[PDB]
Amino acid sequence: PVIKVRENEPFDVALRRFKRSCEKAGVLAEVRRREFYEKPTTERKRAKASAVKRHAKKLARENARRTRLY
Amino acid sequence: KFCRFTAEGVQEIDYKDIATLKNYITESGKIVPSRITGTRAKYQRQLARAIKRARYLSLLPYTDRH
Amino acid sequence: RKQVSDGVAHIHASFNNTIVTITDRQGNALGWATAGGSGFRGSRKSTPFAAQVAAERCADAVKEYGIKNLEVMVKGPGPGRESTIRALNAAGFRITNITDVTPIPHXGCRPPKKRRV
Amino acid sequence: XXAXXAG
Amino acid sequence: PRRRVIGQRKILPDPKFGSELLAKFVNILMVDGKKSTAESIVYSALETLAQRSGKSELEAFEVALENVRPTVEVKSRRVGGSTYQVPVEVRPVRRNALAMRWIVEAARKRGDKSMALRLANELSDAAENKGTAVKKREDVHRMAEANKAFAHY
RNA sequence: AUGUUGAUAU
RNA sequence: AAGGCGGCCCCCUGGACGAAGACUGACGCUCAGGUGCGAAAGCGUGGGGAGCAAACAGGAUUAGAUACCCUGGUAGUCCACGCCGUAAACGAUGUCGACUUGGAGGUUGUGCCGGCGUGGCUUCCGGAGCUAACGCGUUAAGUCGACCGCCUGGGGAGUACGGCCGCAAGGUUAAAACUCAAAUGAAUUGACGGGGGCCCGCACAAGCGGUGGAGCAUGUGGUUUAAUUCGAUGCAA
Ligand SMILES: [K+]
Ligand SMILES: [Mg+2]
Ligand SMILES: [Mg+2]
Ligand SMILES: [Mg+2]
Ligand SMILES: [Mg+2]
Ligand SMILES: [Mg+2]
Ligand SMILES: [Mg+2]
Ligand SMILES: [Mg+2]
Ligand SMILES: [Mg+2]
Ligand SMILES: [Mg+2]
Ligand SMILES: [Mg+2]
Ligand SMILES: [Mg+2]
Ligand SMILES: [Mg+2]
Ligand SMILES: [Mg+2]
Ligand SMILES: [Mg+2]
Ligand SMILES: [Mg+2]
Ligand SMILES: [Mg+2]
Ligand SMILES: [Mg+2]
Repeated sequence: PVIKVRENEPFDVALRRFKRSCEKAGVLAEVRRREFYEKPTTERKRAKASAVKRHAKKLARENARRTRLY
Repeated sequence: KFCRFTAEGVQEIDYKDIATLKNYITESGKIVPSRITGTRAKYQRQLARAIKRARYLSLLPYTDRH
Repeated sequence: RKQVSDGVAHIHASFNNTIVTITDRQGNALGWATAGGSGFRGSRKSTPFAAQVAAERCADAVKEYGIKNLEVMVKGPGPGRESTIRALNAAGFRITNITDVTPIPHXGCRPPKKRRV
Repeated sequence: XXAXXAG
Repeated sequence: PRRRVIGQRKILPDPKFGSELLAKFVNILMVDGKKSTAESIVYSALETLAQRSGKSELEAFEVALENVRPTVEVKSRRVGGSTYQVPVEVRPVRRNALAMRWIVEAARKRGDKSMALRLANELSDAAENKGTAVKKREDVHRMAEANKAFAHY
């Protein structure tokens, strides 16, 4: 992330554009990830679990669209 | 999405073609996911190798801060 | 003492503390202030407010050098990332750049073990 | 303990 | 409460001046349902304050409240053993409520003869920023400013 | 942050 | 093949897959013993040592705290060569072959012209069937064949003794007496959680007035007595 504050730009807008750039690059997430060591087994387990969540969402998401609640 | 390399029918992505490679990196210099660009897996692997070769030759940057 | 028009603010926003150093563009320090120095310890020290005050005190520290425009260099994941920058804008300066300069290894060294709190 | 309970 | 269906009960204005603000002050002073006793103490005290100021009764009372009324206060949130005294804005109704409660509390711990005197003296000290009620207001503002960090959650 | 235990049979 | 393998470049090198034929002609499958490979830790010799970190030290926390947390920190983690030979070394699922409705993907070939086939490997769901059930379901835990390994109540015990292996740590093979009427799997209803979600109640919060101190009334415990009658005795005496 590296914002040039352009000429005729409010600071508040430029600051918001900096926040965007950092959230896009994912700096804070990268820092928090690397704060402590994750064992490879731990890393693999969460990768597996995230995939299973997204899958078990996707299938059961379609189920909610079909059936009426009331 | 959609893959430009399948469309053109390319064989190698080529590390020398910086104009192309610049489309597949972020502002930060990072390689963009195939899920974003819609590149085919086969070409994404070639593209990564190309970018990494270019970064070594200092045709691309490794990061935004050198 | 010697006048510097264009400066660089460095914001070391850690989880525990915020250090604001204002340098020249050659990275020579003109003045600094910390959330810990500015009458906040323990829990309060690691707040955006304590970083706001640190930024204000750092502006006052470099009043003599006559700094007009600042490039900001933000570092680390701390609470006092944005509150520091707002305060430097609120304390006169024209913020020209904002840049994240947080160190990220491209792999690097094994971090400490996870805490079992 | 208490040389052997629940009250 | 949880369900939270609580409006404001109709306070009848005081007979003399027709101030509901002052009717509340009598209520806050009153003990054991002895409202007559409380009204006499207030009206006595306001008379004394009106002489020493020359401002009017309600106007002299307003100056007392103005100085004792808080603006911010702290509320306890416990966070992992330690106690974060979070500063919160006081709402206009609670400002008067606290102002009046502090004045009466302050007056009751004075060592003058009657309550009407103790109350008159405390309202006098309040108007010139001296008594225990304004000290309470200062203390509450001190804690709020001390814990200004924790306001920004 | 921490934060123990619950006699025997029935 | 499994253990495992992740920047980029080159050198040496193993396997897999596909398409067209051509070739050999059952040359196959499995495999006790045997042999090899085999995470991490560990061991030996010599290097290296940023970061991390058993041990260790100090600081906290606590009733204690030989822990969790904090500040440090040595072996080790790295390299070469040798050794060890074990892991929830797991799909807790031996290898090989055949057969038996489907659906949605991923990945990697290929043929015919974005579509239409056809191979390999792979993820998820699910049908028959199977299963104690959970589930498995063409990558079977279905339907069959070949060969191997292994099990025979819980404990005692993967221990003892002996053998073999190992520098050691130990590994491996592997009992008995004795003791019990269980131990166990899956699922069910509850209850419970310092699990999650959503609610409520003077439950907190916001308030007002009390109790706990005093004297007295009164009940109880206790003690005392010839007797201080008997009962109530967490909340709910
Ligand atoms: K004990
Ligand atoms: Mg740490
Ligand atoms: Mg217990
Ligand atoms: Mg064998
Ligand atoms: Mg090792
Ligand atoms: Mg060694
Ligand atoms: Mg050595
Ligand atoms: Mg440590
Ligand atoms: Mg074993
Ligand atoms: Mg097994
Ligand atoms: Mg299935
Ligand atoms: Mg043994
Ligand atoms: Mg032996
Ligand atoms: Mg309460
Ligand atoms: Mg009492
Ligand atoms: Mg009795
Ligand atoms: Mg009886
Ligand atoms: Mg009884």
